[PDB]
Amino acid sequence: NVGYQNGFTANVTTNYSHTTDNSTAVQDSNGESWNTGLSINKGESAYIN
Amino acid sequence: YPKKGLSPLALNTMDQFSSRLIPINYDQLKKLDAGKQIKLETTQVSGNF
Repeated sequence: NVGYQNGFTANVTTNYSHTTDNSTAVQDSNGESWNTGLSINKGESAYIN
Repeated sequence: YPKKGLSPLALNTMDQFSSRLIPINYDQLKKLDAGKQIKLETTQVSGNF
């Protein structure tokens, strides 16, 4: 927010996972979506590597 | 063992080291259709100090 009303000057999170936990960020998207180059219907699967 | 803020484990996933999954017949399923819940029990653990 804007103000703090007292001498805290810090903010508290809601999640404190350590640095052993990272969220990888996809990039080079270019608008071309995930179900575009590969055909997936309502009940199909796709494998990860 | 998965700490607070992390994902739970899986049990008997389909892999190299696995087992046959656990079957429910019809009558136990109809009892589960009532308000009768499943109790987990631990026999003994084997550890070190």
